[PDB]
Amino acid sequence: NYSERIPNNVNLNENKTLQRALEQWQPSFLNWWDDMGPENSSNYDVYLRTAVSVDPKGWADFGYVKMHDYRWGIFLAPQEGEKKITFGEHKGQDVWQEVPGEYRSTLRRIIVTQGDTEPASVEQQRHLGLTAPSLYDLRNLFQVNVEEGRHLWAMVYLLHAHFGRDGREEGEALLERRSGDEDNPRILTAFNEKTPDWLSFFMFTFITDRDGKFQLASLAESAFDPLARTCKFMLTEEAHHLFVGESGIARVIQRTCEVMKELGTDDPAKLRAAGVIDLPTLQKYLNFHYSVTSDLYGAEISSNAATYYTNGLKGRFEEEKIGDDHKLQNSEYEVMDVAGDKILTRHVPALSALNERLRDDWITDVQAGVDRWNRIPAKFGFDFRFTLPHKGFHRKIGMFADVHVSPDGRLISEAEWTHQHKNWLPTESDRLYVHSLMGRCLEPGKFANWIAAPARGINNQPVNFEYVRFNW
Ligand SMILES: CC(C)(COP(=O)(O)OP(=O)(O)OC[C@H]1O[C@@H](n2cnc3c(N)ncnc32)[C@H](O)[C@@H]1OP(=O)(O)O)[C@@H](O)C(=O)NCCC(=O)NCCSC(=O)c1ccccc1
Ligand SMILES: [Cl-]
Ligand SMILES: [Cl-]
Ligand SMILES: [Fe+3]
Ligand SMILES: [Fe+3]
Repeated sequence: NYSERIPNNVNLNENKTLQRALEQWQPSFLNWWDDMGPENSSNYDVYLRTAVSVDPKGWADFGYVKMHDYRWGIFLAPQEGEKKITFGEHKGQDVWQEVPGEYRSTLRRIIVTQGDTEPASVEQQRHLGLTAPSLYDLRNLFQVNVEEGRHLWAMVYLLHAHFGRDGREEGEALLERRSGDEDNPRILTAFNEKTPDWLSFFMFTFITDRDGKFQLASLAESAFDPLARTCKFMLTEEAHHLFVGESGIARVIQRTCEVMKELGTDDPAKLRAAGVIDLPTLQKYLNFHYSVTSDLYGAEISSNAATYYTNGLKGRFEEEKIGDDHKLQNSEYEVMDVAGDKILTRHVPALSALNERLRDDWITDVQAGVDRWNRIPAKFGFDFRFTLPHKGFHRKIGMFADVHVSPDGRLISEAEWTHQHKNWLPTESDRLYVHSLMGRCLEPGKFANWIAAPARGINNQPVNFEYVRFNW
């Protein structure tokens, strides 16, 4: 009987039924945010960006707000006159403003899946704030959290506007599942794991948000133009999430590098006696997050992924730049093949291999970031370089699900895996050591010993700016 205004650029107030249904959902979102959102944050004033438009020349306001009061809203890319579908059997036909009946349940399931990862990530990350290495980093965490939240609103809008009764019902159930719960877990495995320390947070935003970039880019070409327009704008916001992850780790590497030079050493035990995260341990964290995330792209060879492209529901990454016929009935793609005791390659029909193409696009983007990290050790004259493990290492989805592959690409026995994987994935004692460094640091402009200062602040504010005010 008091209803918050929902900001949007979709003219929500013109469609009273849709406005009332979303208002009916809002209090439940707020209840979920208060219980599963960032712990103890109810009174904090945080310096945050809030979307107020979709102009690529200034679409966000920056100012202090309490997160429970954050102005979540619905923002789609601008509609385009007579926009056409650009791939699949529907190529050249007009885009859709409502979902065709034959595609309803598939498109709904895609949209639900995407929506579910959003509150999941917040649930995984809600305790991080208590051990934040700086007010800068606490603010970045919170910004990622409020945006995760807006991405739930984004999908819930679509479910209500375009999927009828079950759409409403999906929206409620999106707040009823919980990451790691035994009875109602979240949908994807990776979104039921713990994010137990800030090193994992930075790797998750560097690597796992990037799956989000590539899935969202694929949906941004959807023939279902309301979904396309939603996803286009989500990609604009997700770029900052990828920067938090990439620069986080860069900053850890820098610090470790600094201490290697100052102590004149390489010895991990001496480096840990100084409270830095040694580069080989970092490499295991990269191995873990990379491999686990890679599974999210799905089976390398897939009939479903074929139908999603042919039917026009999900494009390829940067579909419009690709120089083929955008239908693919006579196209090929090269994938791996487990060939007895060897890993070989083989060509398969392109339509059947779309999940592998998207995985490969994602690998290339991760490698470009890893190349940028490796400038730091090079700067210092150190030999160490970060690498990506072979794509079959530590997989549970697809052709490698049942075998073991070492980071360097060898098929290995079950016993070689049990005795060697400690060199490749974080051990219990690695995880304990990383955890022992996680002390909160909250005075303006001070940074915990395990991570260097960032290059600049946020929204032209200084590095020492009071980015969270606590009202203790
Ligand atoms: C492409 C996927 C990912 C998977 O497609 P599907 O069709 O479901 O699966 P396939 O194409 O692999 O199916 C091939 C076949 O393999 C079968 N199979 C066997 N075992 C399994 C098994 N154990 N598990 C699964 N499948 C298994 C399967 O049944 C099928 O069998 P048949 O061939 O019929 O015999 C789809 O979910 C999609 O487009 N999602 C939308 C985008 C999305 O995910 N967005 C989230 C991005 S993150 C982000 O936003 C964010 C990040 C950080 C913070 C916040 C946010
Ligand atoms: Cl569904
Ligand atoms: Cl074996
Ligand atoms: Fe997101
Ligand atoms: Fe994100």
